[PDB]
Amino acid sequence: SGKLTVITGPMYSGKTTELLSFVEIYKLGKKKVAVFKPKTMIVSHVEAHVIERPEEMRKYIEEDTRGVFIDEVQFFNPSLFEVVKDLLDRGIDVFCAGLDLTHKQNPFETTALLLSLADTVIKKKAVCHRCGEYNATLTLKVAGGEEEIDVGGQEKYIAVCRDCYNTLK
Amino acid sequence: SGKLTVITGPMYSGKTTELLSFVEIYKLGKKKVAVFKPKSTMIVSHVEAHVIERPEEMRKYIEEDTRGVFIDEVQFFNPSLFEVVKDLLDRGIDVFCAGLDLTHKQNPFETTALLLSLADTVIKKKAVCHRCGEYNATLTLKVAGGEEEIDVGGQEKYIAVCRDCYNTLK
Amino acid sequence: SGKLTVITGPMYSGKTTELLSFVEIYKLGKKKVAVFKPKTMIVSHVEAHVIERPEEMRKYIEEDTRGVFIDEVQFFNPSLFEVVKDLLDRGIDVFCAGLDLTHKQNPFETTALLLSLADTVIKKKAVCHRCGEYNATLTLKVAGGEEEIDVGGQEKYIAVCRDCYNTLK
Amino acid sequence: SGKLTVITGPMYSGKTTELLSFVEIYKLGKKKVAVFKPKSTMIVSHVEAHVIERPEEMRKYIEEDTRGVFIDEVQFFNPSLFEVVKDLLDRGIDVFCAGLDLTHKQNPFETTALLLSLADTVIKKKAVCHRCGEYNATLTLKVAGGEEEIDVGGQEKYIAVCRDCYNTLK
Ligand SMILES: Nc1ncnc2c1ncn2[C@@H]1O[C@H](COP(=O)(O)OP(=O)(O)NP(=O)(O)O)[C@@H](O)[C@H]1O
Ligand SMILES: Nc1ncnc2c1ncn2[C@@H]1O[C@H](COP(=O)(O)OP(=O)(O)NP(=O)(O)O)[C@@H](O)[C@H]1O
Ligand SMILES: Nc1ncnc2c1ncn2[C@@H]1O[C@H](COP(=O)(O)OP(=O)(O)O)[C@@H](O)[C@H]1O
Ligand SMILES: Nc1ncnc2c1ncn2[C@@H]1O[C@H](COP(=O)(O)OP(=O)(O)O)[C@@H](O)[C@H]1O
Ligand SMILES: Cc1cn([C@H]2C[C@H](O)[C@@H](COP(=O)(O)O)O2)c(=O)[nH]c1=O
Ligand SMILES: Cc1cn([C@H]2C[C@H](O)[C@@H](COP(=O)(O)O)O2)c(=O)[nH]c1=O
Ligand SMILES: Cc1cn([C@H]2C[C@H](O)[C@@H](CO)O2)c(=O)[nH]c1=O
Ligand SMILES: Cc1cn([C@H]2C[C@H](O)[C@@H](CO)O2)c(=O)[nH]c1=O
Ligand SMILES: [Mg+2]
Ligand SMILES: [Mg+2]
Ligand SMILES: [Mg+2]
Ligand SMILES: [Mg+2]
Ligand SMILES: [Zn+2]
Ligand SMILES: [Zn+2]
Ligand SMILES: [Zn+2]
Ligand SMILES: [Zn+2]
Repeated sequence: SGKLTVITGPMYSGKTTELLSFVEIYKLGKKKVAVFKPKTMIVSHVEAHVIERPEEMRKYIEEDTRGVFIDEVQFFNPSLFEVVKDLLDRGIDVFCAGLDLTHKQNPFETTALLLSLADTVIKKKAVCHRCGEYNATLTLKVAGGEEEIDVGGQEKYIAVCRDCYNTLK
Repeated sequence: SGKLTVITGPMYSGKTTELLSFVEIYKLGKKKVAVFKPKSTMIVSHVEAHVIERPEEMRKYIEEDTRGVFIDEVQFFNPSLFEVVKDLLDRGIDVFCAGLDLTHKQNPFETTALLLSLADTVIKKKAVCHRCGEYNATLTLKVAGGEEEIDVGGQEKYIAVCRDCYNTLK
Repeated sequence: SGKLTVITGPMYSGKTTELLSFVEIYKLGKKKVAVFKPKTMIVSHVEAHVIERPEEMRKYIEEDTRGVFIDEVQFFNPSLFEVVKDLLDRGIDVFCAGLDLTHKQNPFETTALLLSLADTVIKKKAVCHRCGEYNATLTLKVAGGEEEIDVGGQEKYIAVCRDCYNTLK
Repeated sequence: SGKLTVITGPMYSGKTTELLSFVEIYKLGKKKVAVFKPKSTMIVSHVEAHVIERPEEMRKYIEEDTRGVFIDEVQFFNPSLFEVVKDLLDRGIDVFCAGLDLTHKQNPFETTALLLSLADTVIKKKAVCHRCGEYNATLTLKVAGGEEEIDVGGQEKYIAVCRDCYNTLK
């Protein structure tokens, strides 16, 4: 059967970098891959199919696809759980990267569902913006409104450890 | 801050055994622990626990010098457990939670899913597949009783299987 | 091919307990195992063949042996490296537990050689006898002479973290 | 105390890439680092380093506020590296070492073996097997040049293989 590996953690924790490392491993082994991002390059702080609904993946999966790679999974509809389950049942390995928690420390539900299904969970850490320790597990929003769905980078979000998050809040 | 470690996997994967290992570690270090299970008193694998109905009941048993909180069968607790645990971590208390990730129908257990999202560390445990004997079982399959997803029981009702064996047997 | 897993760390770090957990996994799967200790029970703080030389293992390995489990590997002749390599080549998984360092912080050479060969290395920690933190990586000798080969338990050896070791020395 | 992390595996397993990742982590935290390679200056994967012949030469480049020491290609350093590293750990400096565990003939590299024994954490990396394409290569096989076990080189001389493929090709 296919195995599901979920790579999660706060922003800047190396989730996309790890995901791309896995893509490279499959490519080096001459295994066909399909790479997806929500609505073209997967960029760290490769080319992907940009899709809206998880079900669109099926358009781009071939008989000999061995691995499916999905970035920013927190932005996908939770139906991604059942789509992934079906890929695993068909012998296709799946690798997902995404945020575990919003900047308000609420779960991203799609990520949470995938963590449930995962054969392996890799929790990544970032360097804390405040204290410089390699212990950041949260993201804090420093600009924009309070919205939990709000695309952005270092102008809007910083990685912090739990103590620094509580101090700053 | 406290760290949250979530130990998950199918039945018979050693989740409770691992949880009790960490209890032992804290006890050897003369660190105060609080141990909980959902509503008898014995946390026993295939230690004494406070048997509680609701996550909000944990506060009564958490003293000022509690260093670790240990919770088994977390799939059966109300999802309010998420904010309770977050508060403990903010106060510097380490939390260890053991529970099933998936029902026998491969639906997520909500509370476990939420705690996986808050976790600093996730330990996915495997079991031996009842069918092929490999150490690759990640799922539980229900072999007796009804189709119900909430149904307490052991070997008389559930086996651990790998994905391929689960699909084959279904 | 067989895979080699080495479980190492100071005394009281759970190495035998982990080794026995692996034995149980193979037994539950109805896979034949062969279990060895140096010169009858493997006891944590199962029955084993007590042997002197690593080459004696071959007397007790059968065509359908799937796993070989060796405790206290630090006490075996370094020829255990080549014996293990041959088992792996034959498709037999090998699990070794043993101390990485003496109480003088010198390497146990047999363990070191096996760490080199290992597919997976599990470093176990103990609770520090002095500070109570789960950070003990060393063993300190508190009775007996200075000998590095000296069988014993808690009457002779304690597990300590590096800072506590240096403080106590 | 400082902790020692040893990153090992066959060629092309990402050892240097992982080592440089940890360098980056310390640099982002504004922690002083010292980076070494055996005797040009660039540590480059398949950052600037001090190129040194002997482990005893590291002391010159370690300042009072050095937080991390990073060492690549440790298999080529004298086994005296063991006591040098032990001393750094005793002084509170974290050490990260990357190196091969085994020669192409499957003999242990002595210095790597000693550091594996001192390590707090061992990361075994794999490569893609040149023969079967699976992510299961743990060995290096020499495909050109002589039988020598000390022979600097890359893809023109060495491939990564799994155990079964190594045995088959031999
Ligand atoms: N606070 C930080 N900690 C660690 N690395 C950082 C930090 N800020 C920037 N970086 C850089 O970010 C890289 C990781 O980038 P990447 O793999 O894109 O992370 P990510 O987890 O995908 N982030 P995101 O997509 O925003 O949720 C690191 O290798 C660093 O170069
Ligand atoms: N300092 C300590 N830290 C952790 N556990 C300890 C300590 N002292 C005693 N124990 C107990 O020891 C058990 C681990 O025993 P075991 O699996 O035999 O360890 P080991 O690493 O094999 N020791 P050794 O064979 O002496 O090299 C733990 O589960 C505890 O019950
Ligand atoms: N299929 C199986 N795989 C592994 N262990 C099993 C299996 N069936 C029974 N066991 C026994 O169950 C123990 C694990 O029990 P436990 O820690 O209570 O697991 P969990 O809390 O995950 O159900 C094992 O050590 C073993 O003795
Ligand atoms: N057989 C292989 N397996 C994996 N990666 C390989 C292989 N051959 C070449 N590469 C490339 O080598 C990179 C790893 O290089 P590097 O970090 O310098 O490894 P090491 O220091 O272990 O030799 C991979 O990311 C990949 O780009
Ligand atoms: C798989 C599964 C288990 N259970 C119960 C059976 C056990 O009482 C408990 C799991 O025990 P365990 O994870 O310690 O082995 O959960 C359900 O109620 N529904 C399910 O779908
Ligand atoms: C496998 C092997 C590599 N080497 C050299 C080749 C490379 O120069 C270096 C390993 O590089 P790497 O581990 O960064 O890929 O070691 C030997 O000298 N002897 C050997 O047996
Ligand atoms: C932390 C956080 C990030 N994001 C976005 C910012 C980035 O575009 C992406 C993480 O790479 O997710 C949110 O939309 N909500 C959040 O709460
Ligand atoms: C730490 C240490 C333990 N031992 C012995 C004590 C125990 O009998 C065994 C570890 O379980 O190894 C030594 O012989 N030398 C040492 O340096
Ligand atoms: Mg990203
Ligand atoms: Mg249990
Ligand atoms: Mg032992
Ligand atoms: Mg390299
Ligand atoms: Zn911080
Ligand atoms: Zn099976
Ligand atoms: Zn200590
Ligand atoms: Zn191969």
